[PDB]
Amino acid sequence: LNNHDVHKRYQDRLEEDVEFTINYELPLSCLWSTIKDFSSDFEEKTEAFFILFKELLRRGHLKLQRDGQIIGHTPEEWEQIFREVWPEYEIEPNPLPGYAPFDIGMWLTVEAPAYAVW
Amino acid sequence: SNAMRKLNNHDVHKRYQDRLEEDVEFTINYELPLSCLWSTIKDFSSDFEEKTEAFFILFKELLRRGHLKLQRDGQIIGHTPEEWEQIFREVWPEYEIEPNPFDIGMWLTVEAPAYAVWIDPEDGSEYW
Repeated sequence: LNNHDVHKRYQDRLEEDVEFTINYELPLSCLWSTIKDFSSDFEEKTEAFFILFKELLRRGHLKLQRDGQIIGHTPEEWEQIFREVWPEYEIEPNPLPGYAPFDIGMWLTVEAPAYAVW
Repeated sequence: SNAMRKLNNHDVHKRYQDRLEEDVEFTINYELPLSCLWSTIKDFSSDFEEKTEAFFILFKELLRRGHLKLQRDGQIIGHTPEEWEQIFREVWPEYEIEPNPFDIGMWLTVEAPAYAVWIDPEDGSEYW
């Protein structure tokens, strides 16, 4: 059964999310923000993120770059590239205790394999 | 309350009016952080001043309609939409991207005067 249920539940809202977001120039951190209400569970959110990310790549306005140069990949490859380095947890604690953690929004803003460009 | 800034930006203000509701609709729906309000207006113009003016119109309308409230250190501070605009304008970056990869999105994430709290239209619980 794995994650099939989660995929089914996300596919119920995919078209809605795409028709809202396809309209804007959103960085990946902002796509993450748009699916955060899907679930409180990090792995479920991660699954929703990738479903929306691949679909936006498929439609063609979302392109990705690193170091100012556009990089070409299939939606499937992009998903494999981001999963390979995806944070183990939604937050990483500050090595100085009690200080602000690093979150997945931040990771997508400064430690991602690639960045949205138009 | 720079009347002179208002004079100079009247035209951008008028042009932004025709996408305001759509942008309001979008940001209310997903309860987006201020850094994503900036991303929402990005496509409006390639110009930094024009984008900044769009940002503040959207920001103020959300505050004015009571959808958005702003918090610092885990507590909401009460200001009028105009007061909050001035607080943000006073410290607003000079460039969309810091000269030399720091940008306005990042500033709105980690060094903003305050941070978004979304008030549910139905019965009024808060999303932090």
